Amino acid sequence: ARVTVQDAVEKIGNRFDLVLVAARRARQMQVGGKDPLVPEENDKTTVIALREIEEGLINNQILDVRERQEQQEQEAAELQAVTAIAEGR
Amino acid sequence: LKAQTKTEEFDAIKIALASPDMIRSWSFGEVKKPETINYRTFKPERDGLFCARIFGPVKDYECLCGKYKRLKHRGVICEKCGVEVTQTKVRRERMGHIELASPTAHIWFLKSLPSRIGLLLDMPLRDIERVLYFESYVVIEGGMTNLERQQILTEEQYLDALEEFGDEFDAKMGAEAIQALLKSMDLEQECEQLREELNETNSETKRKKLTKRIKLLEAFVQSGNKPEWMILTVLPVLPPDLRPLVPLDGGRFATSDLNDLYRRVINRNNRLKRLLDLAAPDIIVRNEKRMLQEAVDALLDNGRRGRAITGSNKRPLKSLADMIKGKQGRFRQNLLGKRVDYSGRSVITVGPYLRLHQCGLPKKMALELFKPFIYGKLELRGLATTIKAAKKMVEREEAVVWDILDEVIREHPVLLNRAPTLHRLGIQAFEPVLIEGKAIQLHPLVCAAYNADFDGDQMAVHVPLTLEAQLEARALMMSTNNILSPANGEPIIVPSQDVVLGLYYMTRDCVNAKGEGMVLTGPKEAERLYRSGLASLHARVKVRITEYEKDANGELVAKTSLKDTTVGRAILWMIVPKGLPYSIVNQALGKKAISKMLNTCYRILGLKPTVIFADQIMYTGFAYAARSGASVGIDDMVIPEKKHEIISEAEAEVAEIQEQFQSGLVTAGERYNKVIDIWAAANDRVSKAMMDNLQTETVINRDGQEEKQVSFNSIYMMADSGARGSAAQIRQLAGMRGLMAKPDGSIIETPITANFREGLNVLQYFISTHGARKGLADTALKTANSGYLTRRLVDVAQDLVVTEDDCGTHEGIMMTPVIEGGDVKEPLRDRVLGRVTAEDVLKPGTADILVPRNTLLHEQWCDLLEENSVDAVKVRSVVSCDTDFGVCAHCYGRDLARGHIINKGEAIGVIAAQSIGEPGTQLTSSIQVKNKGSIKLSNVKSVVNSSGKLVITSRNTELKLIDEFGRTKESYKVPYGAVLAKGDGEQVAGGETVANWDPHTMPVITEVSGFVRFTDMIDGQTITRQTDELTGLSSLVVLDSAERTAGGKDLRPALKIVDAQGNDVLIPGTDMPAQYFLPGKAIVQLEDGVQISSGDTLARIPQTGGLPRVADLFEARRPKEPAILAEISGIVSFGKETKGKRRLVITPVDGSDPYEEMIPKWRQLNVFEGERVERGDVISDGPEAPHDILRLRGVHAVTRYIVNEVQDVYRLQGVKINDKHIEVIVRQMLRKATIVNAGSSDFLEGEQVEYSRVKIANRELEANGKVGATYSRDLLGITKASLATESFISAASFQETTRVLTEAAVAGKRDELRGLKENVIVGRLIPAGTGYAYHQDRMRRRAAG
Amino acid sequence: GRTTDPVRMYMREMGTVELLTREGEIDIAKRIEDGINQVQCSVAEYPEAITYLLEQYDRVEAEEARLSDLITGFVD
Amino acid sequence: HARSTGSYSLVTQQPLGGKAQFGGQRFGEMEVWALEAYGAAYTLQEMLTVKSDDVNGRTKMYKNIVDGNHQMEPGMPESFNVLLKEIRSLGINIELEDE
Amino acid sequence: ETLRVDPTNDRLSALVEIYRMMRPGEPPTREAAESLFENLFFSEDRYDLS
Amino acid sequence: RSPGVFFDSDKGKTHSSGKVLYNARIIPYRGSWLDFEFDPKDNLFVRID
Amino acid sequence: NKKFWATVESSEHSFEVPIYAETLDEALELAEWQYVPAGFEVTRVRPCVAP
Ligand SMILES: [Mg+2]
Ligand SMILES: [Zn+2]
Ligand SMILES: [Zn+2]
Repeated sequence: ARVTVQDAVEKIGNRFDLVLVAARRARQMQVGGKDPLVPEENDKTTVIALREIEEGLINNQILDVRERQEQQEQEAAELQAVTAIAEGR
Repeated sequence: LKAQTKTEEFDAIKIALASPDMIRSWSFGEVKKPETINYRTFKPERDGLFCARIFGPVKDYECLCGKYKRLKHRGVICEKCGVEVTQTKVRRERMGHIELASPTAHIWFLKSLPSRIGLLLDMPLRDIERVLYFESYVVIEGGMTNLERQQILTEEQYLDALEEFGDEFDAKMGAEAIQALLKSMDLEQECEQLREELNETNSETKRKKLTKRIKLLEAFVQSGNKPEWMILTVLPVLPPDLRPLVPLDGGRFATSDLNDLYRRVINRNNRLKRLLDLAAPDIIVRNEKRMLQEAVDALLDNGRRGRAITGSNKRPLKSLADMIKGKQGRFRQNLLGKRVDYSGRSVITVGPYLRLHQCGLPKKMALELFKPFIYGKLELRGLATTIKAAKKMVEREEAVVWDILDEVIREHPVLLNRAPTLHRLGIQAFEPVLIEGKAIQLHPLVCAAYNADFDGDQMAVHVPLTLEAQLEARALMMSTNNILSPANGEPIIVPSQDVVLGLYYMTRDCVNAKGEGMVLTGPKEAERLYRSGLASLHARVKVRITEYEKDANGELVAKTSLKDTTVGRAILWMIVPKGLPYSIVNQALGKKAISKMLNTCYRILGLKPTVIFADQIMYTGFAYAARSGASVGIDDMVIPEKKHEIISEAEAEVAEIQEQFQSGLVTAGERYNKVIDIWAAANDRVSKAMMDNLQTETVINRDGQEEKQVSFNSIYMMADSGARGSAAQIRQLAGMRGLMAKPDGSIIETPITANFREGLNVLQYFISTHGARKGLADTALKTANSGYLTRRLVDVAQDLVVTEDDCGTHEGIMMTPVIEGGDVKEPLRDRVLGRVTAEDVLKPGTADILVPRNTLLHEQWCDLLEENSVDAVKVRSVVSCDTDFGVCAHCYGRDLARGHIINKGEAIGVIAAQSIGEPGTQLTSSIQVKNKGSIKLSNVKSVVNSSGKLVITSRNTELKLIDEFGRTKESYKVPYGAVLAKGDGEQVAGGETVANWDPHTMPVITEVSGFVRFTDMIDGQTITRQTDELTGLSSLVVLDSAERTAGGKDLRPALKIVDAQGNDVLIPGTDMPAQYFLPGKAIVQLEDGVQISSGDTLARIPQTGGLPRVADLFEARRPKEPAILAEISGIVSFGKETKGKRRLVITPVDGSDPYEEMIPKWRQLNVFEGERVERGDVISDGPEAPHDILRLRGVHAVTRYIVNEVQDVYRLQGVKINDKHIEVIVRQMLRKATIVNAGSSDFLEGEQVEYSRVKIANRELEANGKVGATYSRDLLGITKASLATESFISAASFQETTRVLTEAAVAGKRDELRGLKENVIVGRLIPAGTGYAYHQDRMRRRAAG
Repeated sequence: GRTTDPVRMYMREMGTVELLTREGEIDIAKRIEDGINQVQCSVAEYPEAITYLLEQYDRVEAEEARLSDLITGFVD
Repeated sequence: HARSTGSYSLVTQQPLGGKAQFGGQRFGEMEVWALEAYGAAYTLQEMLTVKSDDVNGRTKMYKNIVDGNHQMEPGMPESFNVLLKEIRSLGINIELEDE
Repeated sequence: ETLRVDPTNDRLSALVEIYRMMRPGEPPTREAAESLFENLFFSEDRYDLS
Repeated sequence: RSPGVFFDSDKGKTHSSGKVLYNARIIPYRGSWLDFEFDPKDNLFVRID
Repeated sequence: NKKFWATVESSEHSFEVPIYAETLDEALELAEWQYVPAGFEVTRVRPCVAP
């Protein structure tokens, strides 16, 4: 149970962006996209995301870089498939 | 890319007038019959108010007759009875129409205050209604004949006119007429003509009313509305499911009144069509048309007409207007309230075992609340086959589901709320702890914010469904994250009653007890000594302690010493973490100091240490309070021994004054005042007695015979600590209680000579009753008043939210201590604290910048400022902020439940209003220096008199006490003509008299010396001859011009200063001589020829509060007897006398065109007819109107007036509200301004200072080099300022719904949201907080690539 | 003046007409007779008016329509 | 008292107790102002949309709730929609624009 | 001074101005203005102080 | 309020003048109310109900 | 043709109202002739400064 989000508000400021980003991550987990960055103490995706913020390994910048990388991770596999669609000519 | 076709996200609702074709659009069929259902088979009769063919199938995916019942056949229209088979939900959607025989006026555009149909054609309503009822004809397109266009005629007149002109002259009557008018009207041509007209004749009463109309015309044009549409051709019918016929038990039905209305309209319409086909006589077709108009009106809005009643029911049927407007004041379903799933409530209990971050949640409750989640987890792990089976599991409550629930409860917070929600703390988030029983356990420390007594108050619970709601609750609404009142930096988590009594009983010390005098190493064994019973909790014992200080940069120091403290304090220290010095627990620890402990802990150690600290403080508080065995007995309340004596002596006083009045020595009222005075005096005596006999009276011994200290009496410990009770209440317990006033409000001279511990007899109780019921009524009502105030406040602010990070303006207000009269009523520190600087502050010696530019002033910086002598600081405020349509972060401040600078996007208006409104429930001869210091005379002109003293010749004069530190201590106002023993730059001692004057007199004192001459003073006219009877020294009394005889009324009397030669001694340093005229009623002192000196009198002239105060302030209400201020700087004279209102002519020394006003001189004047006065000077006395301050003095002047006054209301009651919030209310309050000079926008208009400023600042560069315009800032009351909102959907909430809807409709307004209320209505993410990002990105994508 | 309620509007608007004198009833009814029967004579002077009646009665005896639709009674 | 998902009202779709299963607690204007002040946007949205007035929102929520996915697909509250129809029933044309 | 503000003259005129008060806008009649005023405070049926 | 005649004052707030007023009201157990009232010009006025 | 503010008093409070005239005395008389029949005691008439 994360009692105070203070240490989390420290890393990423504004405290609203905190809730937004940490939500984004918490769903990056709960929807099964990925797995935690730190031991899950039985903490739910909410608190897991928060802890991830405290450790400074998760924020808007980091998440965006990760995701934008994953877009190419998929473009690589699809490189052959979508290119074979040239029939549009 | 292609724009779009069909449903997607949406923004920007538009509203406008409807067209017959546009109406025929939403209509999927015309209802031709009043019938509803078949009366036997309840199926809908086709082509009726309820129809499947036009609207929708009765049951889902099933055609009426039943040819296609299968979910397969969907987009198929049935052959038999065309009904396409689709969800019955579309019966809530599809609309229909009715084709009206004769045209009909839309009542919303007829009887609205700005009658729209009327002012569009500039036709009076009385006339248009006369035309509609067929009372008279009306011309249209008169052509060149005999007659105007809008002109009206009568029967014989229309006839005669027709006989004279067959064609080329046209006239109609009825609705068709008005339609013809509106249709024929040419907007553009009328515009041209209006322009030429505006230009030809120049008049104020002409061109103003002209331009005002041309504006409305062209606006109506640009709107897209065609005037014809004001007249109804086609009438749309509301979907059936929105006015259902639905069944009921007992076979009975129920239906909306709209069905009765629609039925009437349809029936009458049909009857009209028939009567047309039957070629009925005129009288009949007219009567019918009239009736139809009446019906259509009753349908749209009932009550602008004869108020139709529903079938076999007296109550008037609810029309469509009422369907919109709703009721219970002003809300439509999205404000007043809404029912919400996943929620509950129950009575609340204590739960001292709780941690501040949690609450006991009843087992059954948590089961029912999380039921959906429980299902999910249950069949997620596989304990349940299917969802059905899971339901059956928890329905049975199988033993496993408890643990399954303990899973979902862990990190999932819940929201708790109480009935009177005032400030955001009224709803907080906690962590659920499963508890047996039906009661909710609430952490005691939070009991303060909720204002929840345990007397049976109930608390509602809500479940944060979506993930975002969970994180929102845990990072914002989380209880542990708000420890600080958003109104003021002070902690709201402060220990309440039991706990503070405990810590009090510990930190207390007695004289001689166990272990007294001994010595022990650590508190660790100091606890052992007490627990063993070998040492008493309170005794003075020197003991070693290791206290830490974080003084090293980011680093905790350590030390130790033998401290003189008590066993109790020593034990208490075990809780206090780290950096806090031991000096914090060495005191008596009252409810005040115990708070400052927590505060300092927060501002030093951070959040977490403060939280855990607080939890601990609560636990130890309750524990030791219990161990203390504090109780309340009947003997614990001690009545003074001297009481009866005091009572008897005062009782002798009353009989003395009684004998006096008996002998007529004193008048009835004089006597009454005397008796009440002496009785009140007695009350004070007994009170100040009982408090003494209660307070220190405990007398004890240590090693000697007698040494006396503070009392250990229970009720006293309670009142002293701040646990509960106060000296004022205890006063009612022990000493006699008050005097009571009869309902009239006059105080009775027979007080209550008995107290609660004694018996109150019949009388005393009865007399107390009135005050009691008065009290209950008063508070119960002031609750509602507080609510209303808060509402007006949130309406005026709302959409105001932090937008820009830093606006970057050097503008701000100057923050100084309040210095009220004798001593400081509020320090400089609390004022500047938590705010930012406008610019670099300097030490008394300069070249040194203490605090640079703009930096948040936090505890350290405030301390640094306190180190030096700084007496004031320029602070950036929301009111001075350059940011348009919002407030920049740097300007606002820090304050919040956190100590950091304000976050970008938090809504400041809301919190401001809530903060101002929460405390709202609780509400209702010569100057002698106090401290030691120096003298400062601010804004004064004086002269040295013949006595060697100093006399003041100026009206506005201040006296400041400047101590050896250079900062200000005291401030006073010194009346004109006052003698001083000191002067500017001198030194005084404590209690040395500086200023001296006569309050009953307004001296004429001269600034020079010479002989007194009489110029234009004649007896019988200007002066009256009278001699003193008590002495025999005579003076010629001046006669006022409201009295004087024929010739001498026009002549002003004067005492002119001359010299020995017979010349004229002038005013020092000027071309102007010295002549000081005399006023009315002013009795002269010295006669003609007598010699005088400086500082000598030429003559002598004779002579609310509470919550509604706050309301009257924020509303900018002009008081009853406002003091009038000089309009323009200059020397002012009198004349013309006219009609009881004396003229005042201000003569400018600089310029000319001296301005004259008519002031009712029955009021006493503060000015001098022979003296110059700066602009905004007192020409009289009494409360001053805010409008005046703004107009004359300045924007910052009035912005200071408001805040200072309302703060003067709250601070008198012990309420802490940071100036910030009030300053935001002010910023909104003055938002609009009026233009003076032209060059871009309209002349006399009311446009926003923000809109203006953005426009002129846009025009100061580019555009025209500068074509920019001048304005004047305006002061509008909060209720008036709330009236202006760009969003109409917002306006439909609080304002009158009808009007707003119409007024916006004609102009074709486009509501873009962008605000809070307007968004809440449509159920979209709030354009603030967590959603400010969303609305930002959306706003940016909008109106761009 | 108009008290706005249509009841009084109609009530007064109708009260402007005088009661029919017992002679006037017969006079007006007479005018009616003159008019109607005039349009009837106007019908009878139309050839196609007669021809149509014939062409329809042909369909009546042909069982292509009933008499009740083409007439009710003769003068009788 | 407590409730998760109960019966609703026919006229306006809103939580209402049929079985003496108590309809949801009332969320008033002040109770809204609290969430405003806090700046909890989604809490508010779901409060007046998916948990109450949204006829699709409620069920589309419940499904995600059991599926272990905490989210909301809010849509438009039936109150405002009803108001749209009520206003447009008059001679007033009120449309939603853009995209 | 009350008389100087009085629009009426005789009993009939007063009864009319009264009937056009209690039931304004409909044409006043003698039997009407009489019946009304008599039926208000003087009627054993429609009135009583007990 | 028991049926009968009632003599009230209604001073202060009315008209802001301070000349006050005096009103009488005859309230029966049943039927219309008979009101008599003054005004600033000391003109005696009457109203039913 | 000019404009002057006219302060009118009352029971619970007082308030200012625009009065259009030419002469200050004409403004006074128009203010009387307007408000006096209503019973609003006329305090002061100030010419609008218009800088
Ligand atoms: Mg209570
Ligand atoms: Zn069918
Ligand atoms: Zn700013």
